[PDB]
Amino acid sequence: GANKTVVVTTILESPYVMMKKNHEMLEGNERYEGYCVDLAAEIAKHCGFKYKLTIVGDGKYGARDADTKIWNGMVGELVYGKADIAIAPLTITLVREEVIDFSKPFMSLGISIMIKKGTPIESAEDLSKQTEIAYGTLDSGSTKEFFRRSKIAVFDKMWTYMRSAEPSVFVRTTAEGVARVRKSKGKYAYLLESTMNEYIEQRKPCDTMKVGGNLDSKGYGIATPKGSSLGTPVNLAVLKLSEQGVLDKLKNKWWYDKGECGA
Amino acid sequence: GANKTVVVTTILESPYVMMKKNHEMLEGNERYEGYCVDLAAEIAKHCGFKYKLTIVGDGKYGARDADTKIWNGMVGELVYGKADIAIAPLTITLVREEVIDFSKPFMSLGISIMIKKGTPIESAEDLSKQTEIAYGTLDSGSTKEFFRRSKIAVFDKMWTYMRSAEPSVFVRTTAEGVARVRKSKGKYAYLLESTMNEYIEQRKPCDTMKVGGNLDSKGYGIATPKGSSLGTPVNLAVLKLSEQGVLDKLKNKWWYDKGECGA
Ligand SMILES: CN(C)CCNC(=O)c1c(NC(=O)Cn2nc(C(F)(F)F)c3c2CCCC3)sc2c1CCCC2
Ligand SMILES: N[C@@H](CCC(=O)O)C(=O)O
Ligand SMILES: N[C@@H](CCC(=O)O)C(=O)O
Repeated sequence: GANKTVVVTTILESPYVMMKKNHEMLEGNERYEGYCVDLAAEIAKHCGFKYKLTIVGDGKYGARDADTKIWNGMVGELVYGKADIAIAPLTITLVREEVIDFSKPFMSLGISIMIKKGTPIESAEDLSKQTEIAYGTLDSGSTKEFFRRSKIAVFDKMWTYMRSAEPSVFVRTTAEGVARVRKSKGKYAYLLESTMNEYIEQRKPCDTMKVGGNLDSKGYGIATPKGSSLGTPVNLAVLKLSEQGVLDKLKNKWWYDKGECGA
Repeated sequence: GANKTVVVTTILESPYVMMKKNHEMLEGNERYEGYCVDLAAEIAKHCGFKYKLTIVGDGKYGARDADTKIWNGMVGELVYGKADIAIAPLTITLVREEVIDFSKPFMSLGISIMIKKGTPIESAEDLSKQTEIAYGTLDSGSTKEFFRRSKIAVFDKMWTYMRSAEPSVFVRTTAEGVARVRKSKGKYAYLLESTMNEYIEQRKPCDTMKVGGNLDSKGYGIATPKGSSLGTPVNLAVLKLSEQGVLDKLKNKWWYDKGECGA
């Protein structure tokens, strides 16, 4: 019956969703800026809904605990009825597609390698054949799972190393992985999605680089709880925004117009 | 009730589906080879179905006639109940998504420019600012529609020219667009999807090139008639094949392992 305010789950991840410098001065949706802030606004406009942005409580993307089988992160928020829609850099994966609905992708990505500039690494193959430079991934998302599940020898070799490396190569947020790259003197490499990698490469201090090709190819989709009547209009909206070049415009705005490291 | 042989519609388009050299010697599905032949086999295996490959009668992707409102091509074949599934380089678009179901993409692409080697053209912007080199697109697919619908000035300028150009810049098949590039002495440029462009670039006589960036970003999806119970298992199969690197393997097989123009 009565339309209600749509509860949007998302995550603080640059440049998708960030607190404005002056957020303490602001209320509600106006506290945040970014690619997914703009995208939420476009989708809401095209679908005729009022919405509230909320940051996922546990600060995670979404993984199911192997013992409890409880979903955390934004996925768990959709699954347990805490949010109506996730509008974030949330990777489309088989295990997630089984439990939530995903629009067609609104952005493509692959897993990629971030280095401190001058690091003697060009590929995953380079990483796997050496021990001097540590490397790891984010917890509780699609990248860690990629390695954990991979039957490809190079990626199996990598996973075998990372899962038992000491101290831990895994980080809780993208910002911590980036900080580790910068602070580790070339002795840590970070495995993260190319979208995130390419953003950070254009931010001061301009000391990191994306090296080599992407290890996989895939995309982010807008997720809804399974069978939600939001799914259909939201998917049509993503296709429309795609076809109008709105998605390209937003990407240019937040990646390259914001570039700090040159033209 | 009783499972039946799934009727697959597809299109003869290199290197997705081609007649084997010795096809007259062969029967059924064995007449054809290609990326979508292999993909049909993987999907069928993962979904537990028997299938028949058939080439779309009219040799078109799919467009709705503005007066009759009748769909042609593979789309029309799904819509009118002539085929159960399309497994082809069929672009996910808003207008098609409204009338058929699409899996998540199994391959990404954008619109791109093919030139005869040495043609003084580097971008769509170059094409739009000149009259010496003609350019056009395929009929009855997503590329023509991109230009017809675009509010972006460069692409509106292009569309204005192409729709009234004499003789016609439009072609009935990819092979005819390619032949026109090769046979036109640098005086014709072809707008086609990057996947197709990149394949042809690696085929003898090795006289064409992809120039500049892609004009858009999108993907091919496996299409089913709207509400078909095939859609769910097929989508899960595409994600699984993606995540196993089967899609990457097939792309390498048909594009680059088949390369004729060097390493
Ligand atoms: C193994 N590889 C060869 C296959 C790669 N595979 C893909 O192309 C692919 C994706 N490709 C894209 O998202 C590219 N894309 N597609 C669209 C669409 F709407 F038309 F579908 C859009 C984009 C990016 C921009 C927005 C609109 S997402 C995704 C996959 C594999 C399964 C996991 C999720
Ligand atoms: N986009 C990823 C998070 C980042 C990563 O795993 O690298 C996900 O949805 O899990
Ligand atoms: N993949 C396109 C056909 C080729 C093109 O338009 O360039 C479609 O599904 O319509």
